[PDB]
Amino acid sequence: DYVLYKDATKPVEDRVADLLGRMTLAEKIGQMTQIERLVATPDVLRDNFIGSLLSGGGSVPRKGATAKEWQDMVDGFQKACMSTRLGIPMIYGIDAVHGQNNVYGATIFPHNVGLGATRDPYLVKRIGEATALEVRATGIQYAFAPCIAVCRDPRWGRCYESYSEDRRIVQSMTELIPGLQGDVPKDFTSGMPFVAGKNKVAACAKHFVGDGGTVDGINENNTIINREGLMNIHMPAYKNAMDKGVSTVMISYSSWNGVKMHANQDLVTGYLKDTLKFKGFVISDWEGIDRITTPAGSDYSYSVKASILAGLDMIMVPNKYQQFISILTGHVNGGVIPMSRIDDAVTRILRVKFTMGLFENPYADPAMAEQLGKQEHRDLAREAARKSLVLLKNGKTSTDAPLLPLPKKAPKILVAGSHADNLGYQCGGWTIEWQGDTGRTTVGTTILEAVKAAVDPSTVVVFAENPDAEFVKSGGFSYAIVAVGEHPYTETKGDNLNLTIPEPGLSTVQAVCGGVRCATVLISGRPVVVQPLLAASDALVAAWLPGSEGQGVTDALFGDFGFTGRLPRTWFKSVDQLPMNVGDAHYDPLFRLGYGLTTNAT
Ligand SMILES: *[C@@H]1O[C@H](CO)[C@@H](O[C@@H]2O[C@H](CO)[C@@H](O[C@@H]3O[C@H](CO[C@H]4O[C@H](CO)[C@@H](O)[C@H](O)[C@@H]4O[C@@H]4O[C@H](CO)[C@@H](O)[C@H](O)[C@H]4NC(C)=O)[C@@H](O)[C@H](O)[C@@H]3O)[C@H](O)[C@H]2NC(C)=O)[C@H](O[C@H]2O[C@@H](C)[C@@H](O)[C@@H](O)[C@@H]2O)[C@H]1NC(C)=O
Ligand SMILES: *[C@@H]1O[C@H](CO)[C@@H](O[C@@H]2O[C@H](CO)[C@@H](O[C@@H]3O[C@H](CO)[C@@H](O)[C@H](O)[C@@H]3O)[C@H](O)[C@H]2NC(C)=O)[C@H](O)[C@H]1NC(C)=O
Ligand SMILES: *[C@@H]1O[C@H](CO)[C@@H](O)[C@H](O)[C@H]1NC(C)=O
Ligand SMILES: *[C@H]1O[C@H](CO)[C@@H](O)[C@H](O)[C@H]1F
Repeated sequence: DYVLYKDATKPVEDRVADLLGRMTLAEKIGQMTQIERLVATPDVLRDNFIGSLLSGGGSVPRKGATAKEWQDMVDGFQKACMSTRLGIPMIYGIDAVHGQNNVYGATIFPHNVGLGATRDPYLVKRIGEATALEVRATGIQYAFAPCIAVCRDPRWGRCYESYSEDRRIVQSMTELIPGLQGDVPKDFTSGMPFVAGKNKVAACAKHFVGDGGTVDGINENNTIINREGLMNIHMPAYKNAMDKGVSTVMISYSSWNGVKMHANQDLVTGYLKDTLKFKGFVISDWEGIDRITTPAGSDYSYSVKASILAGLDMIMVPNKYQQFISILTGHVNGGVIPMSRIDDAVTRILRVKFTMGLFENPYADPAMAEQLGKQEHRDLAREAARKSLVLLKNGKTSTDAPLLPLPKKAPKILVAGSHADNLGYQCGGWTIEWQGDTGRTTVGTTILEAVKAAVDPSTVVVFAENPDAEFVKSGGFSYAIVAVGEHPYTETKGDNLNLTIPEPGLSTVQAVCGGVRCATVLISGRPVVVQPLLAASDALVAAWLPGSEGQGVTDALFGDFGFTGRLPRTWFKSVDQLPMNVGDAHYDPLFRLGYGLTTNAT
């Protein structure tokens, strides 16, 4: 007879109910499982009724794969899932946090902290639009973004994934969501999930909640603060995500007053679902439930019980799916977890899939392949990079002539530094590899390349990664552009207590600047000790992690556009002042939040 859930002209809620009512326990728990592509097989997917797959940092078909290669991979997995008794399409997720960054050739946009310095939510929205297209260009339909954490301690290795230390700024940047999913209708109810269609992707507000508030910025640690600050600082942005229809929400590895988020039923179910009225689905983080216990995974049985009863709907296993499914099944069979919990979880996952049209368009669109790395997207990225630059100094003294903008026509100029010609460094974490990488790992333009592409034909451009003082003094340079900074990092590998840039760095700047007037470009994912660098430089620009379009940097250095970016964080004088955020008690910043020198286009 007629099958309601397969009828596209029917309301989403009716389709969810109809399908849910035909599912076996195995099929229900299957929808709740998300596995890594590395352990997926047509059989595994079909036999276990897997509801979702993901690609972790660096998890790719093969180095340098094309958009078609990705599309074929995703489609392959989808066909297996479509072959099940109910034919429920799987939703493939990935970390497209500053472009479709795992993919070779994808446009790499500036990381969040930089986007916060632009104070342009519309720009960010546009970035989200370009990003969805490039993700769909690879056949993926779900992006684990935006990370709306409010980093309150720069020592956190994920601070660069935070728009600001000021919730107000982070709230405004939730505009990435409508960019990724598309704008919600005017009638729209806050809390409901939404995705315009096959040319958009499901978004993910992460990490619920207070991930940007761990002590000493220690990742995945404990966030000690009253519900007053929790709700005043780290919660706001989520309410905005609810109003903009964010499809999913990922839970943080961190704890709140000693309680693991992945086990906090009060927050996940009591607040996020019951209070905020979130209707989409709640997903876990990579082995998030394993880490509920300590040692991690030392009681997976407990992990499944706590997490599921806490309110999570989909678990990012992402490897031992057999163990996960076996255990969750046992708990249900034993009454430890009620069918209502399972039904609710499956209701939310299906709601999201139906809403985004997954049942209508389960497969990738070849026509979308060209979206990957499309020049327009790169131009957009270029604009964002330019706008994210924060000029901190532009002259050694009040009477010095401002060094920036530099002249495009000069007899001979020096470009130097470890970061002057290193595309990987310039992109930072979450680029090709999980931890990011060094060198030419994808398509883009380094600062050196951008310089050469900007100067007048007559301007001789010399490159020296680490020239000594004499080399500079004898080179007859008119000026020099020196780029230095942090190395790529992600999550815990990024935790840093001293926050000083690696060498050679300061030394190169001092050597170069000692010999000729210099413009130092600082590449970092957060504010770092900068008095020494400042002392030696004539002009110093905070470029954060620009992305693949380095010309965004030269667009400002040479005056095609004036600097407009403003510090989205507090620049400290010393690390032992930390934490220290705007509105604090002893606020004694080297540069207060909102600071930024300007220039006008020549
Ligand atoms: C402040 O505290 C942080 C850590 O909390 C410290 O930086 C970390 O230092 C760790 C060791 O002390 C280091 O861990 C080791 O890493 C070795 C390999 O490290 C290279 O490769 C990784 C990526 O694979 C990069 O992230 C590293 O930065 C490093 O990269 C090379 O760095 C050199 C020097 O600038 C450069 O010339 C190379 O071109 C560059 N190559 C690459 C890959 O790009 C590994 O073999 C060890 O087993 C061990 O795991 C950890 O990676 C690093 N954290 C990061 C992400 O930077 C700060 O500074 C230290 O930096 C290291 C590199 C070294 O210079 C130390 O002398 C510095 O103290 C701390 N600052 C201070 C003042 O203590
Ligand atoms: C926040 O981070 C701190 C680390 O600074 C966590 O505390 C630390 O916990 C680890 C283990 O959980 C302890 O290390 C050692 O682990 C081995 C494991 O085999 C064990 O054999 C040793 O006896 C020892 O426990 C470490 O001592 C401890 N350090 C601190 C800070 O006291 C803390 O648990 C984290 N908070 C949360 C819940 O996120
Ligand atoms: C120069 O830049 C400032 C701020 O960046 C701006 O307010 C001002 O209008 C600009 N001047 C001109 C003439 O465009
Ligand atoms: C855990 O893993 C997921 C998927 O790779 C990331 O999106 C989270 O930020 C990380 F904490």
